[PDB]
Amino acid sequence: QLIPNISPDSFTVAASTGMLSGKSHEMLYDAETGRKISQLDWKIKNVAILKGDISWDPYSFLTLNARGWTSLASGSGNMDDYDWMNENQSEWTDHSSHPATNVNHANEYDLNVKGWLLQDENYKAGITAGYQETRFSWTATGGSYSYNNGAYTGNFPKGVRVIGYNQRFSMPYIGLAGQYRINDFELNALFKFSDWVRAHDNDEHYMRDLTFREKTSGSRYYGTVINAGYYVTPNAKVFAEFTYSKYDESIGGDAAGISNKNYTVTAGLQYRFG
Repeated sequence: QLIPNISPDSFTVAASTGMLSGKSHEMLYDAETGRKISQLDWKIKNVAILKGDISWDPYSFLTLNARGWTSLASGSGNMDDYDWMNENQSEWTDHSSHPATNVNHANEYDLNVKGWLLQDENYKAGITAGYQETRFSWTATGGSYSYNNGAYTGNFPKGVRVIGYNQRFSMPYIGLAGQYRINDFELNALFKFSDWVRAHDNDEHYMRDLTFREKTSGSRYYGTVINAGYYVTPNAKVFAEFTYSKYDESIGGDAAGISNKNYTVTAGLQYRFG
């Protein structure tokens, strides 16, 4: 006991468990006018996740880090599907609702380096660069629909898959990293940024016998990771961690939009091996 034991050339392993929530958008625009034609909102309500982190400090100023998380199994979601079929009307004309939407899986990994530019007894600050990929998959089942401004309504067959959807975001990124420590308490914060996001999606409209594929390049991402922990021993830190990620926006170029926001909240244990 005392303060944390941090030796040269040491490494850490951490695992945490908790929840993922968020919302993705799947967009179709009229490439000619920029007008939005379709928008599907895909919610992630509660998905249980397991998250891991391994870090190695080969030098006092350099950290190498591999981290990731995965859904433990499918989780709960929701999907709402809007179309603006009337160019002479601002409100959408069609809305389908699918409360019975499953989040089949979600995962992420992030490989990065941190270079510490400022270091003292209680504070650390540096820059980070890395590569990250995140994937989400949903299946919307059953549900109801209102078409033509509510003139026509009805239900999809209960439990039958209607639309399958998956997204993938891949990017190199850069960022800033900070740490504050007093006694046995430690706070880490990271801010991440990219203007180089590559996004892909696949959509299966099972009842229409249609499949869509969209891709966009050069979009923006912002993310943060905040971790607050307590060293119960000099080598073992129990912690809670919050992350937030925003990915800004057959189908290409000006017709496509693919976006996501998500957050995670987890708790776990980090151990440092001298």
